[PDB]
Amino acid sequence: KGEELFTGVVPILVELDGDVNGHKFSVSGEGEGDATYGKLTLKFICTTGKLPVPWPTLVTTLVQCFSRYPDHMKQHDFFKSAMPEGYVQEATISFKDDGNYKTRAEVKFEGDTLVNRIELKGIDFKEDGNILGHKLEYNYNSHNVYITADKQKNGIKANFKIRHNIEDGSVQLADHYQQNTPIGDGPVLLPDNHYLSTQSALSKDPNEKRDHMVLLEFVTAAGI
Ligand SMILES: [Mg+2]
Repeated sequence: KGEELFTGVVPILVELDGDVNGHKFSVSGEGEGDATYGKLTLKFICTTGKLPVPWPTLVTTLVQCFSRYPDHMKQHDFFKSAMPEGYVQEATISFKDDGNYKTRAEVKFEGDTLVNRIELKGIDFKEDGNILGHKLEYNYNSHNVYITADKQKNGIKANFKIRHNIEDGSVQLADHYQQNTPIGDGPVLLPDNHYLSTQSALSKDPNEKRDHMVLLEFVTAAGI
């Protein structure tokens, strides 16, 4: 039944409150998703001033229900199956040789809009490390998100490594460990092992003076 809510274009709202090494900030995002094509278009704004971390470090925190699941994999789409009541998504993002983010989000429908509400806490970042030193390029590599079922929580786990390009040609690794659990009492789809193939393009709105990020993303399920 939840997949029925995604056959057309769906408006998206994202609201994040963050604290990284005591630097407090908020981000508001608006856009739309079209799961038929695994396509997301979003604009995020830092509503509190300057973002204290690089925008690319927030991309995985800032709605995998818009993935394109091929018809032959439709029985493996947990994310849509949990809608409209939604799911809780928790992650730990470990930056190699640096600090970590812990996030908690609720993703659910509010009327006909898909909403992602997030709290992010970052600790033990190095002041002149790649994150607080803002040494990351404004770009995003393509990645696979590996999904496995968590039968005991009636949900799923996801594991992946993000490779963030550093301005000097090196790479900043970020290990991601995520868990999702449904909010409602109805049944959800528990998938076989598979992955999400993601591609993301970051840009700016040339008329915008606030600190912001324009994102175009494609997400396709595969491996089955
Ligand atoms: Mg390079």
